Amino acid sequence: ATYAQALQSVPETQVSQLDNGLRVASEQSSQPTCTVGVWIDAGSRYENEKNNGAGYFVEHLAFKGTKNRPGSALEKEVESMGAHLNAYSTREHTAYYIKALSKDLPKAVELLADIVQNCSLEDSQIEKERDVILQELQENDSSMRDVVFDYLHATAFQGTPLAQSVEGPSENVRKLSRADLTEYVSQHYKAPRMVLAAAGGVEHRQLLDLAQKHFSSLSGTYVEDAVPAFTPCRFTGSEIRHRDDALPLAHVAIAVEGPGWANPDNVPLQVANAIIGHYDSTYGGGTHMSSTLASVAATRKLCQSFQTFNICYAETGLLGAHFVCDNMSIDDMMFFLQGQWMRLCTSATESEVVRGKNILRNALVSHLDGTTPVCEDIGRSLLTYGRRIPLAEWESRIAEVDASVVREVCSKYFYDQCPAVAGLGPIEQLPDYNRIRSGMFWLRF
Amino acid sequence: CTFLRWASEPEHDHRKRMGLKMLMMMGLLLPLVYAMKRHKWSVLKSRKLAYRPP
Repeated sequence: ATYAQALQSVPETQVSQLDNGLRVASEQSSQPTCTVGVWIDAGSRYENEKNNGAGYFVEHLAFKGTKNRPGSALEKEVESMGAHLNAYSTREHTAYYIKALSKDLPKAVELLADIVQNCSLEDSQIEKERDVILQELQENDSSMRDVVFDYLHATAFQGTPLAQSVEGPSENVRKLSRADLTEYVSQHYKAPRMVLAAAGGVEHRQLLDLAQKHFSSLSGTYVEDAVPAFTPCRFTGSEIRHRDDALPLAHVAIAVEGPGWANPDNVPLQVANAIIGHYDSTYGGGTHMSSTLASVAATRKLCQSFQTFNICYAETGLLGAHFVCDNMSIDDMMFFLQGQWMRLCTSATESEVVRGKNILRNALVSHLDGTTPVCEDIGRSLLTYGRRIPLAEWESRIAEVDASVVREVCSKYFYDQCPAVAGLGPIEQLPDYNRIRSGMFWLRF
Repeated sequence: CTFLRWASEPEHDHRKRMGLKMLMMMGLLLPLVYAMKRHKWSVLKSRKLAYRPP
């Protein structure tokens, strides 16, 4: 059984749609466990300045209490069958998923319905929840990686809702109210933007019939008429520098405006990104890794944690790298990393493009291992794309991209485009924005 | 007297002609080069610093 035949097997993602709008989508293969969760489409993108941070607060208070399950009794149930309930809230999507045995599927969907529909939002829990977020804000302040990406979003998508952080400024969290959260739930937790998902020992008929008799109460209308629309964002190539010499290392992130979810250019660009690859000081590959920038970094002990990213929102995304090096390496690294991009924009070789395709294939396949990543893929794909992309289609797109395609797409997205650099800590060798934009084009070309 | 002035300064014509061109193109180079400077120096002129001590 070669690769292609295994890809064909690929149990399907049967998708349905009950009347109110909620679309169920399951993937049953053999496993006795399951990962059932909903994927409400909400986040910092659908949030104005006045209520920026409401979504994080709602996700905080979701598991605290419900009208049906009074208080921590919900936790008592969830731990009774050993389920691991969890929730994550990105800038675009906010999801709740339960990891539990398949036999306990009927109870899990009922628990999800209670959390996502009949949430108390009780005031005292709001007061107690307020302290947790504020402390969480300081913890994320110490999260020397996260603050850099927040700086990236703030300095790239200025003015637009995308610049807003997920947690929210530490002034809205100190002025929020039950009123503000209830509008967030009413205006965002609606059936059309809700993807019930499951993976494992979950019959699709089971998920459908459970959804009809638990989630049909979800409405599709929007209060009087107010429908939160989509506000397209603009990529303002800029620079933010939070110079703080006390910090040992100097996180730096540089990205340009990459494509949206629907744009097929994700497939080539990712390959190009896989060309640059990732490295950590504890890798062990050393000066033998095929990625040129990794080999240079390991040879000269330049960075510690450089890695590329492809953060991609609905209409626009960030495409670039984030490297963590000492104070007297940044000036060098901005030379090499940029020097790599231009190479991909001018002299990409099919020899390395094959390696990039293999790395992308392995990343896609390995990421889709285990029920929870499968459920995450289903919930995210039904929203971003509108359908779960089968691995066979991914294989076809990866087969299409070659050296010419990678060169063309990199030239179309990387070459001569203003970056969105964002520093932190003892960044002083970090070349001025004029220098960074200077590196964005090669005088040989 | 005109002849003697020409004898002293034979280039009197061409010099002036050359000057004319220098007037025109340096009336063109000077703004654009200035336009280049403000172009490449605007990053420093719109810095908008901020101080956030603990």
